[PDB]
Amino acid sequence: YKLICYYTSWSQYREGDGSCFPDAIDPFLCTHVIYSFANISNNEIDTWEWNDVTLYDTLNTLKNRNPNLKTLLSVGGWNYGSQRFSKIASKTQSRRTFIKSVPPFLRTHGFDGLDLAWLWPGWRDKRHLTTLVKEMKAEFVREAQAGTEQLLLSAAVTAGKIAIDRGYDIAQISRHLDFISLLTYDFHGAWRQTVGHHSPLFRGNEDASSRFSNADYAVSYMLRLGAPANKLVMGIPTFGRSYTLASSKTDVGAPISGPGIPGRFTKWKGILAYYEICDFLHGATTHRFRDQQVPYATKGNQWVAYDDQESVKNKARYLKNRQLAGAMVWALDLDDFRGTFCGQNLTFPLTSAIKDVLARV
Ligand SMILES: *[C@@H]1O[C@H](CO)[C@@H](O[C@@H]2O[C@H](CO)[C@@H](O[C@H]3O[C@H](CO[C@H]4O[C@H](CO)[C@@H](O)[C@H](O)[C@@H]4O)[C@@H](O)[C@H](O[C@H]4O[C@H](CO)[C@@H](O)[C@H](O)[C@@H]4O)[C@@H]3O)[C@H](O)[C@H]2NC(C)=O)[C@H](O)[C@H]1NC(C)=O
Repeated sequence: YKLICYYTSWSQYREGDGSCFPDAIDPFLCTHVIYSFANISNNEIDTWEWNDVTLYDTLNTLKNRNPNLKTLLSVGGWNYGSQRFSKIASKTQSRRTFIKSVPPFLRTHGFDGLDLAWLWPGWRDKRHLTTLVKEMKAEFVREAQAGTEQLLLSAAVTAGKIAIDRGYDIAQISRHLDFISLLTYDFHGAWRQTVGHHSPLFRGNEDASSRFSNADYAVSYMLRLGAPANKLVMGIPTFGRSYTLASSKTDVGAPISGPGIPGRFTKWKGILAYYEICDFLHGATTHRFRDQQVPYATKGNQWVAYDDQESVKNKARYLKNRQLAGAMVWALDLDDFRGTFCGQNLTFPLTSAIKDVLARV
């Protein structure tokens, strides 16, 4: 059972206790930790932040304490243009230059593999992603002839049905990747002028135009498209999404005015860390969608959709019974990593809760 965990660069800037460094990570917690995000420059992989070299270094020391722990570097991200990626992939003289630069960069900084986070390929891009993945794995295989352990190659693949069909040749790229992580936590957002959950586990016989909007369907679809179970990994969020209510309506369907106010530490409209959520929960109204099996809370004119220990453990049994490769967690820095905000004295409450399910029968 794999446990892929993401650590984000920009989390170091958060003030006070918000501050997170590779330091805070417990070496036995996950199986793979992925540094997010690298940058591309002069058609070559390159760092992003100024002090990345230092952080790459800090993160890869964890391996001193745990030899079986593998790390990967992710290229892409949202704040990276899909356009830019699209440009390097369609012109063979740019693609090859990009591909050739990776083994060397990873080896230098002590990474065990590369994670492709192209968000998102357009209908014109599908053919070029397959090529990138194909040639990139070919290069990794050729490099192993030098007597070193073959690099891993993974991909972050979005979970909305329409998104998938547009730009991913699932059957094709699955034979080349080592694992695929399904972003099963972006099923709703402020862009829909109503209140709703972004990571429901099941459909819930309530509404029926978006039956493709839940983890369960996404997983089944991917399996039908040809991805082997032993390579699929399900995404579990550690954050929640917030919304400013536009009325006094709190139930399903309720009207929205826009995203929620920023968190004291994460400072971002519409997002909240689990540890910020734990604070918000005090004097908040406790609610839970029984059909879909995820919780939401509301206080004043704020409405928050999030995941707690019970829902996360529930998602974990699901991937187990369906026999998937494992779980992916976005992101370690949004969990209560110090273990002092969510009552119980436990660091990484959410991620450990997952591990507990994955670690038993
Ligand atoms: C991730 O990598 C990205 C890709 O490199 C980084 O993007 C860089 O962004 C900067 C600022 O946003 C851009 O800025 C430069 O603006 C002009 C743009 O013209 C150029 O880019 C062409 C791309 O190939 C080159 O062919 C040209 O030579 C030219 O550089 C630059 O020219 C400016 O500076 C330089 O200009 C001349 C070049 O002859 C020199 O004489 C100067 O002394 C100076 O060196 C700016 O640097 C840039 O487009 C862009 N990409 C590149 C190739 O660097 C991005 O910053 C990074 N992300 C983060 C946040 O780290």
